[PDB]
Amino acid sequence: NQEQAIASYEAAKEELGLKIEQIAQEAQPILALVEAQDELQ
Amino acid sequence: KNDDINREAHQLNEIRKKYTMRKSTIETLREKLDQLKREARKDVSQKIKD
Amino acid sequence: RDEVIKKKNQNEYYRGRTKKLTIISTKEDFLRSQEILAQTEKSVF
Amino acid sequence: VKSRFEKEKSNQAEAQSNIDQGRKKVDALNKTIAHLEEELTKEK
Amino acid sequence: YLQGYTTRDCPQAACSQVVSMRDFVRDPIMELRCKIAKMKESQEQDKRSSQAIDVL
Repeated sequence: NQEQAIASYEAAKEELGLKIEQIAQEAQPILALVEAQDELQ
Repeated sequence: KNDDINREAHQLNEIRKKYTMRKSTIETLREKLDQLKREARKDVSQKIKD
Repeated sequence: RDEVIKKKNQNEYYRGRTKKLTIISTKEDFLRSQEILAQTEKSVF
Repeated sequence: VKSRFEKEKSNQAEAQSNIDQGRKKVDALNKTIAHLEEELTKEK
Repeated sequence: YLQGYTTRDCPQAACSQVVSMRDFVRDPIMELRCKIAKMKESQEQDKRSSQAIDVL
């Protein structure tokens, strides 16, 4: 039973890690800061 | 007669070992898992206060 | 603020000490032995 | 989006903690099953 | 409480102040109080929930 649990843990964590890598790659942008700077100057 | 009584003895011995098997279930799953979960907490007030 | 977000995530180690966690086996193992106690003797052997 | 990624990484940490707990349980049960295999031979 | 009408009385008990949405502004103090209370409750609940699972 514990070996089955370990295998399930491994598969789930691999899937989660792939999704998290994708989301981290999706975490680029940071907005109104540039517009505020331009309007100020 | 001897063979019949021996077969009965073997059946009851297997029964007793099934009982011992359930006792082992008690010892590990009932207690060792209980101890592991109880100590795994480490009183989370530890990491929380960290 | 960034560490604020991180530490909020660490409070969500709520699942960290909550979801991961004792007696389910303990309650049932008693029933396993209690049922098997009536099942079972070395003196007879 | 970075906050969401950090939340996902926290989920990853929880999954890794579950993996480690499973590993500890697997090792302990391997030790106990080896012990009971040894005992069964001790106890035609 | 102010829905459906331009201005209505203060929802708190024993208060007759006629108020509207513009009359209400963000309260940093209440956010601070509720935030602190909820975080204390969350710490208590995480400890209680963990032991609440240890029971089963």
